[PDB]
Amino acid sequence: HMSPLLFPGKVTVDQVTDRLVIADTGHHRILVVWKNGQIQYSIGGPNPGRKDGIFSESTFNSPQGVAIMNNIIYVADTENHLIRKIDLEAEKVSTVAGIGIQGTDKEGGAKGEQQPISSPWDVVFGTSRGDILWIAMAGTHQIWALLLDSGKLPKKNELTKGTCLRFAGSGNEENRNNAYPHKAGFAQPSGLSLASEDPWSCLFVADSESSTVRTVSLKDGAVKHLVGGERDPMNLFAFGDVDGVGINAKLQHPLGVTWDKKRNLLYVADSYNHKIKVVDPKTKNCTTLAGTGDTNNVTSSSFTESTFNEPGGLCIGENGELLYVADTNNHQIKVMDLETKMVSVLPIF
Repeated sequence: HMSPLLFPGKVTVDQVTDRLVIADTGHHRILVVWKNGQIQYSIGGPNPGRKDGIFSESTFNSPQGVAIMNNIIYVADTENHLIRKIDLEAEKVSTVAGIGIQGTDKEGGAKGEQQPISSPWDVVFGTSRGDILWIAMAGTHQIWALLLDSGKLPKKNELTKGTCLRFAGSGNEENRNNAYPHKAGFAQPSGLSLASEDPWSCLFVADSESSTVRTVSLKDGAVKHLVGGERDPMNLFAFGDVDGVGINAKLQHPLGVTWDKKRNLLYVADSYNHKIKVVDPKTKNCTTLAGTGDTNNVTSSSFTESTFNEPGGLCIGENGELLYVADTNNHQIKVMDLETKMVSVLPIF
């Protein structure tokens, strides 16, 4: 109980300042820290709530996904079933989607606080300038979008700012890929990462209950298998810990993905296996990058001898030099140096 963090589920990196944003999930607060670990903002706490307003009165409820661009942070405020907006310039928290209770709507289409949502778990910025917030909607097994400005989703017509709706996923809890996004099926999708550039042009999805990684095309929304699971779209009992190509790889409840555009590699928080995996989206090869699989925590080690404990999220740093891991059940951000192949613990001060 001595770490300043408690079960931190997610971490992201600000691309223009190199700051980190940490969802300190168990303390119901969001941290903004400089890359050396010095805290700049602590927003929320100590108890769960859904209060908006100035920073000192704002509260969250077991938040997960965090995304930052241009001094605005969006929060998958999971247990409130809300998307929240932290405006660092104005030092105000606001609510931009959800009604504060768990929705069952598998389609969406309403604006903002008129639209019920269900256990949002991860968020990333996209571009139809950062005018889309993509949402891993774990509660209804779907990928959703919030329009931050008016714009068009892939193959759709323009929708007004604030529209919040399903993009991919039927709503059935399945491991189902499809040429048409509404006919695909996900199973507790919990991690997203954007690869907007050719030849990828996709969102990568950590599909936790199917133990797979999928791609969702930003050209036409086609949902495709990348690694893990089995062919049967109803089989959610297809987990394990196996390095291999495509369908031969086995994951266990992966909660996070992050795209490394420098190396054209995808890193995966393979949470229940206590490992970080690396996927080459070309060869579809999934191999172990770091983690022995045991949960005896060591604070300094090589990649191969490092340990994690259900890491809930991760994010590549600027220019792909460092990989930050929300090492959830160790209450730490682990810093993986991709040049020295060493793992350390981010100090928080």
